[PDB]
Amino acid sequence: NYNEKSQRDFRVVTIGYNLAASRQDEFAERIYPTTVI
Amino acid sequence: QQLGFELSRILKQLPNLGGSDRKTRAMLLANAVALQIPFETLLDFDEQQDKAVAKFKKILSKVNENIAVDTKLAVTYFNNILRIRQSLITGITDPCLVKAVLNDYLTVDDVNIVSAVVNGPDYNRIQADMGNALNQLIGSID
Amino acid sequence: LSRILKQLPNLGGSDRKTRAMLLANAVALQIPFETLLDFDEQQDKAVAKFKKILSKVNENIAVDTKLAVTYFNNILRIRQSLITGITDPCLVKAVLTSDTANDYLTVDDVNIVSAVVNGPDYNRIQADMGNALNQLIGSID
Amino acid sequence: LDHGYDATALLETTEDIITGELDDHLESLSVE
Amino acid sequence: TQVLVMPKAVFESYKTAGVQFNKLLDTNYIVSETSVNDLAEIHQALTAFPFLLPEKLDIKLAVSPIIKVAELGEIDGPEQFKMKDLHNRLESRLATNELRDAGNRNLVYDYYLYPVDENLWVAVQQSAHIASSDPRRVSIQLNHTFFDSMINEMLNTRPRESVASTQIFTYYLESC
Repeated sequence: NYNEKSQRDFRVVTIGYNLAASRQDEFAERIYPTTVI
Repeated sequence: QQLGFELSRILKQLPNLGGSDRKTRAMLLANAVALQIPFETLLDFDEQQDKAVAKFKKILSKVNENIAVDTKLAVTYFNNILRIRQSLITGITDPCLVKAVLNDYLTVDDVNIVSAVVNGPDYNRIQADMGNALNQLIGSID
Repeated sequence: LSRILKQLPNLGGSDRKTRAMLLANAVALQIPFETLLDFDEQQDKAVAKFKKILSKVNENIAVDTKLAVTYFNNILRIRQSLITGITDPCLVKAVLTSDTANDYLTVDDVNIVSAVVNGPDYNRIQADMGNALNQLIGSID
Repeated sequence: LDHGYDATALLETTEDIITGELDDHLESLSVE
Repeated sequence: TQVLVMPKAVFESYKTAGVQFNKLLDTNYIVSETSVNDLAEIHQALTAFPFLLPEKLDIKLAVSPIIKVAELGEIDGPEQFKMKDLHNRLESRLATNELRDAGNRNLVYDYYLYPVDENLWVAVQQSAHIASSDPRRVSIQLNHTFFDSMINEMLNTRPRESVASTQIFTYYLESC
């Protein structure tokens, strides 16, 4: 192998996916304000 | 009344404009919490900041269950307001605070206006000269 | 000493009052309050040193020493409230829109602070959050 | 209920409303 | 490149706020995204940077923002007078800090290198350590992970034989 150029040992970057959404969206919250029962 | 719900209920009362709403919403949470959390006497600023931010982020996690707040922006504001508070307790206290809390009538603007017209030193530059011209005295005595 | 004191513009009869404020800040900057103690032993030491410093006002031009002590004591008590934490909108406003706060905030950050702090209902909303936090800040692990 | 199902007692008292408005106005001044 | 020393507090603000690090050498951008105190602290952190950078490799220490502001306040333009007002605020805030942290005296800082392009080497000034006896040797031993970070990055463009002759390479060897 005269030329040893990286082919498999690539950098792996993980894209985030978890979210902490706020009950019903602000659109729904402004229309239907939340009351805790 | 969980803190996340009570803070959200109150924040809903801010006037709305449009997308600028997240900048003023985040700012108010940063202002209230950064100034409300007590400091622990055994900590230096470095540790007090790490502890205060840890609680601030936990508060946002609870608030974000009710009302949307930009987490990274709110922390940006929180750290800036907290540093101001830390500076005031170790550093110089603005005369507007002595005035606001305590016959005090002539204000700083009143002298900064004259200095600006004559293009001379303002209140803050004079204050810097005072301490500097006093550095030797205080260091010499105890 | 007198070279810089003569830089302060004359303003009515306040010449002896503004320099009293300037001196109180000049000393309070360089005598810190050690967070370790409460407001009796470190307070008395800071005040005692300030009063000793006033012994050299004969080198100055226009210092009201009785008021200068009043300003110095106010600084220490204000610092106590800040260490313990403040919620009163009348003091929170004073802190957020101030000469110190305009140096730690950027121009855009100040514009935002000025939009919330000067709102028509700020004092009411800020007070309500003060109680919401004062009662529940300990619930946050 | 809080007071009772009698529809007459459910009605809010005008004098209490006037007092309440005075109390809420004064509370705001204490905050401000 | 050009090393820009800033306190941890300023660095974390830039990363949290999301300030473009690339344009921190452009005076017109940093003053818009940076507070007056932060700019003064950057100046103070540059003046407390003990290490001599490899000038032979064209690695320079950044000119502090206060100097850049002072220069623009003397150059004709549409913002000259606003920049002069900023300069005055920086001088008063800088003097206020110098009168408060003068007690720091005998200590040395840990530095962390955050490379940004090839024209900016952000150097974060982290926790202080107390060092009165031979603080030069103590600073060298403390900043081991700063020296090897600089070496790793300049070996990306500079020849290895040339880097080996720098004082930064030597400091690494002296540390370990």
